Formats: sequence, structure tokens, C-alpha cells
Amino acid sequence: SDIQMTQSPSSLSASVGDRVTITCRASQSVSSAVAWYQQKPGKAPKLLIYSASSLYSGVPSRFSGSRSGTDFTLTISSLQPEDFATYYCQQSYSFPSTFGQGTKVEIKRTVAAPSVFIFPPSDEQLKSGTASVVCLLNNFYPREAKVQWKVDNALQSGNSQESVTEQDSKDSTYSLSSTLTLSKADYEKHKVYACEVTHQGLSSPVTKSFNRGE
Amino acid sequence: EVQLVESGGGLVQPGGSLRLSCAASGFYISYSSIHWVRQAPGKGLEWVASISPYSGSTYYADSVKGRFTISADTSKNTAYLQMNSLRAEDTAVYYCARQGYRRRSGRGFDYWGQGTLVTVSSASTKGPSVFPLAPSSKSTSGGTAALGCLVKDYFPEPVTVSWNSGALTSGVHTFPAVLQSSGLYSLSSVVTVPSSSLGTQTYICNVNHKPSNTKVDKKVEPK
RNA sequence: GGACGCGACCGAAAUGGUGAAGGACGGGUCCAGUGCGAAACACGCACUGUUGAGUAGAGUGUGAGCUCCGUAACUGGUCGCGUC
Ligand SMILES: CC1=N/C(=C\c2cc(F)c(O)c(F)c2)C(=O)N1CC(F)(F)F
Ligand SMILES: [K+]
Repeated sequence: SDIQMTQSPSSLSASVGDRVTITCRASQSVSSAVAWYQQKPGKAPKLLIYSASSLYSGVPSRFSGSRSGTDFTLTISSLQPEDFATYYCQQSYSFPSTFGQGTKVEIKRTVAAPSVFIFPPSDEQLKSGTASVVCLLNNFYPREAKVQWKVDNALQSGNSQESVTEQDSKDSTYSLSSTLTLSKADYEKHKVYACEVTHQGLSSPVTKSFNRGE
Repeated sequence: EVQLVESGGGLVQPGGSLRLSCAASGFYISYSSIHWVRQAPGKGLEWVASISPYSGSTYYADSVKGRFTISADTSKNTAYLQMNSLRAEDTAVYYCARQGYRRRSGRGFDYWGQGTLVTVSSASTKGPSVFPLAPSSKSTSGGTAALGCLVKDYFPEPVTVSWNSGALTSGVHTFPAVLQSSGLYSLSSVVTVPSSSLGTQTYICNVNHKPSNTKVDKKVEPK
């Protein structure tokens, strides 16, 4: 039976200097063969702790590992700005090896309302058979935002995809893009294309939109 | 000093095969245990295979056993991962990691490659169509205006976007690619600018998709 | 009385044969675990473990001891006989 590594939480927000703790619980006994890694977006993992509690060479001492039976914990005594990334646990007591599902630690900050923009499909794309309408939520926090599409006051569903950036390195804000995809035919049948944004930092839900013809 | 460099990644249709390399430097692979670990886009780390020193014993995960084969060429100081009968769920970034010296790092992987991308799909390689996200004509939003470029229907990953050839970097957001139901990727890059100079100043997104020899430059003007 | 000699019985270092004992007679080997050798397995070393292992040996020891049957040095004891 494969050994399971149940990591938790899956996500975490904390301020700089905070004391945080990430846990991985093993399904079987893995002794002390537990390693902790750090991974930043687009980069390879970096070894932090080995053998449950041993601190790799060159790793800051604010990182610490501990084993309690089959439960292992990574502890960051005081968060620093360069510490915000994703952390995985690993067991190498037996093959196959097992990784935790990761724990993304994100920096907290003051609430920031998103700036909303809507972009109609280009004439160049419309002559291609497809129309793409983009709604842009720019520089907001927290990430929790709701975006809905309304063509002629008709709530859309199933024909939109969202994409969000990593937490910005400067202001620690998010930016998001909703992309509505319609046929040239269906795009021609209606006039008012709407996207409504609901965010914590907004006084009330904000609607941004245009008319197809004008 | 120590470094790992994987190569050979690319696009291959399902059932196909691909051979990955893991060029080592700063150390001899003969004295260490080499591992392959992959990471599908958005997901976590998954142990693929490994090979033990002195004995040459190999180990594989169930998801890849029978299809993947890990080896080591001491003559080239390079580890290889032969992937046969590839599937769509094999699509991920592939790392090669060294198992550090026992008395020093236990069984931890102390050094990792930059990773090489392996995409498995039936989709043909295709350059992206770049469309302008023209800046609105009316008012503002947050105090400024916004514009950008839509990079749609390209495959496979990745693609790079710059503005004014790297001259424009402030207020620029390039969103993560999204795999469309068509099997093709798509993403948009935007940027916030002053609404007062939308006409007198020039903005140009520099799109770059090497897998298809497709480099485009579109300027984004008020419509 | 005692001494010397011969012989017998006994004892006896030593030795050949014999047949029971398994870890409280040992060594070897294997197994498990831990650490070490650039070393998760295989290989090697070290440590630990017999509530880990066959007294049909699964040993290029079934080695020591003992059971039982013989041979036997002798500086041994006892007894008889001869002599002084
Ligand atoms: C079959 C067997 N058992 C053995 C040994 C042993 C040593 C002990 F100290 C102990 O208490 C025990 F029960 C057995 C042993 O050495 N073998 C040999 C082999 F065939 F396995 F190689
Ligand atoms: K024995």
C-alpha cells in the first residue's frame, strides 16, 4: 500500500513576521524520512528540511521541522518577504516516494478594490468566426472576486474562462481576466454585453459594459 | 557549483515516445541517487522514477511503470528518462533532482534542474492570433486607462509577451495561459496607462511563440 | 614396618569410534533493525536483536563439552609376590 501524505492547509495568508506552521500527516509509519521543500512560481523546488527536523546547509534557522509520530510540521518562526511561496512535504521512507499536495503561503494586506475594464472583440477577430470579450479586474485584494457575464441582461454560463496572476511583488495585489467566448453568429444576435464584478473592496457591485454597434 | 540541466522536452502525440536528458555538473552522478519528479501545470509535485548507485536498481511510480525507463551514462555524466506510450496525463514539467549525500542531507533532494516541459496531445503546433484590446474612449477606472493584447489559439506552450520591446514594464500584467476546450491555449496581457496620452503615445505588445516560429508585434490604438 | 622390582585392579593427561542436546557451550552463516562506506535495494564494515533461525545440519567446523564403546602416557592410588 502506497504511503499517503496529507498536507494542510492547502492555502494560507499571513503578515510579514508572523509565525506559521504547515502540517503533513502520514498514512503509515515513515520513520523520520521526511523532507520539506520550497517552490516559487516557475522555479524548481528548494530543499529546506531533511530527516524530519534537520536544517539543510545555508537554509535560514527560522525554518524548522519536527516529527510527532506520523505527523510532521514545518515551522516558520517569523515570515520574511522572500518566504512567501508554496511548500511541499515528502516521504522517502519507502518507494514509491510521496509528496504533499503543497501549501501556498500568501502575504496579507489592506483590502483593495479592483479597477474594472471591458474590451469588445476586435473587428479582425470577428471576421474569423469567433468573438472574444474580456473583462479585467486589476489590482485587488483579497483574491476572492465574483465575475458574471450578461448579454442583453441574460446571465451567461459555461462559455467563460478566468485567469488570475500571482500576487504582485510590489503591492501584493491580484489581477484577473474573464474571457467570454461566443460565435460570430451568436455575437451578432444581441447588443448589450455586460460583466458585473462583486468584490469585498467595492461599495456596491460594479458593472462595466458597452453596446455592440457603437 | 552543482547544477542540473534537463532537455529533450517538447510536444508529442499520445502513444508516442520521448527521451529526456539530465546533464549533471559540479558532481559525479555515480556517487548519488538520481530522481525524476514531474509537475503538471497547476498541480503539485509527483515522484516519477529513480536509480540507485553501485547497484543500478531502478524504481518507478505505478502511473509510469512499464512505460518509463530511467538510466545513467557515467561517460556523459547524464541521466536519461525514456518515456514510451505517452498519455495526455503525462503532460507536465519534468525535473531531475539529485539525492544529496546521506550524512549531510539524508534522503532529501538537495539539487533540482530548471525543468523541461513535456506536452502530450493530438493538437498540432499552431501560432497564436494576436488581437488588440483597445483602450476605452470614455472616462477612466481607478484613475487611468487600460489596454492590451489577446493571444489566442496557440499550441503548445509557452508564449512570451513584452510591451514596447521591454521598455514598458510598469503596470503590465501577463495572465497564465488557459487551455481552451478546443485543445488550444489562450491568454491576454494588459497594462494600465494614462488616458490623457492614449493618442500621442505608442503601445505595442511583442508576442513570441517559438515552437511555431511565430513572432508578432501588434500596436494597440483607440478604436 | 620401609625401600626397589614385577604384575593386576583402579584412576588418569591424551586419543579413535559413537549419538543426543539450539543458542545458557561456542564460532560461522543467514535474517531483521540502526549507523557508516559518496551507498534506502544489492555489496562491505560496525552496533543491536534468539519472546530472530535445523540439533534430520541447509557448514570447506556440525568445532568444544557431554552420552556410550575402546586404546592409552603416567609423575598416581591400592593390592599381591620376589628381594633387601
Ligand atoms: C538453520 C540455522 N539456524 C541457525 C542459528 C542460530 C544461532 C543462534 F544464536 C540461535 O539462538 C538460533 F536459534 C539459531 C543457523 O545458523 N542456521 C544455518 C543456516 F542454515 F541458517 F544457515
Ligand atoms: K550451529
